[PDB]
Amino acid sequence: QAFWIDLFETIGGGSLVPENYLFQGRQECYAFNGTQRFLERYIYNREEFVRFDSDVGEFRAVTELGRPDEEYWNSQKDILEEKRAVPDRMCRHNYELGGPMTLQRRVQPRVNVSPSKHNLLVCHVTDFYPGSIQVRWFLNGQEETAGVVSTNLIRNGDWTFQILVMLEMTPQQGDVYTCQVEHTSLDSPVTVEWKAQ
Amino acid sequence: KADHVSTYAAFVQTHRPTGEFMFEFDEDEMFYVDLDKKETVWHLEEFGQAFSFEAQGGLANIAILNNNLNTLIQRSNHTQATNDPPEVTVFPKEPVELGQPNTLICHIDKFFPPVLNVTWLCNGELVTEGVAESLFLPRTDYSFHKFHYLTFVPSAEDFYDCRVEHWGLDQPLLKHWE
Ligand SMILES: *[C@@H]1O[C@H](CO)[C@@H](O)[C@H](O)[C@H]1NC(C)=O
Ligand SMILES: *[C@@H]1O[C@H](CO)[C@@H](O)[C@H](O)[C@H]1NC(C)=O
Ligand SMILES: *[C@@H]1O[C@H](CO)[C@@H](O)[C@H](O)[C@H]1NC(C)=O
Ligand SMILES: [Ca+2]
Repeated sequence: QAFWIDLFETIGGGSLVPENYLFQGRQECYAFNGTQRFLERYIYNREEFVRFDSDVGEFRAVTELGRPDEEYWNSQKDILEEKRAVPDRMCRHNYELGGPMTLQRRVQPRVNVSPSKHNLLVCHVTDFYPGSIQVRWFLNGQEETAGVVSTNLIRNGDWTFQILVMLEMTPQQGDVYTCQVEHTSLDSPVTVEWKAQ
Repeated sequence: KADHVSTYAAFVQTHRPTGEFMFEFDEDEMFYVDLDKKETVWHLEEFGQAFSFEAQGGLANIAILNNNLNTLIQRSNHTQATNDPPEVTVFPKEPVELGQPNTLICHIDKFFPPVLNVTWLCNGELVTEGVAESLFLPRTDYSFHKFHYLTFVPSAEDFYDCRVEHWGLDQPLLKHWE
């Protein structure tokens, strides 16, 4: 039930003594086929100057600014041993912990079919998770592949996505257009119809 | 190369917000340590009911990062980075239907530093209610992004604008969607 952190390393200033300065730190866990790779990044403003990579097993200077930090931190066998332990310690721990609510998170898409403001038919697929989604257009049961524009996958910033899929249509009376959405949160595909009239 | 990327991202600066400590799963913020109230804030109710994170772990990391900041201000001989202006986009959460509730999303992207002023305007009038915002989300390119939200009821007489002030912008960026 508890997420684990590891403390960032200290760059000592020593003892001797609009305007803006920024420092950014990142602890990145890359999960892949059971494996865990850990990267610890030290950034001054937009400049990553030093980093720990589990595939290297030590700190390496990204720019000349991080040369004192590579030299110093690598001479501390205690720092190296705790960083090397991260993939199996926090990376693996947090990934297993945050499993049912993250990788096993499945939120169903809401589908709306409406003609545009070359007549265009808009399939607005909204509020779903994960991002991977299949949207297919059909006219009287036959799939329409040409004249189809799929927007970029839109991240809402609230743990949901949205996508707009539009088709170039030439509608006759009685024509039935169908937007078919397939997603990991759905047992059977979702189908929304539009009658030309 | 990964199926999933879990990252703790923290920043510390001279201007407001002075610091930020957060955890993201696949570029989405799961939780953050509110530095002012000094407590863990979970993005979704479900994350809080299932998990826990001790606030002291964030606060301690901010302290370490602040020490590293001061050392680098000295080392870099007071190097201030160039102000990188944002790219703004306004889009609704749901397909628009006149009279039916919706959320307008203002997505401010590719900016540095994470210092910004964002206002919602309806017909040239400042809007204070129904407003919400995300944190300064750290991008993999060491730039930032942010989300601003406005809950509204679509009206053909109501014109919404998202105004953003940033040091890299001489004039404020004014973006819209009906
Ligand atoms: C890891 O991935 C490789 C293919 O990239 C696969 O052959 C292997 O079975 C996977 N798991 C293990 C235990 O090596
Ligand atoms: C800071 O200035 C000194 C000269 O006084 C120079 O030797 C040093 O390399 C400078 N460092 C940076 C990062 O500009
Ligand atoms: C934000 O607004 C305040 C006044 O409310 C001002 O001091 C500051 O310079 C503004 N500009 C930016 C880009 O933050
Ligand atoms: Ca340490």
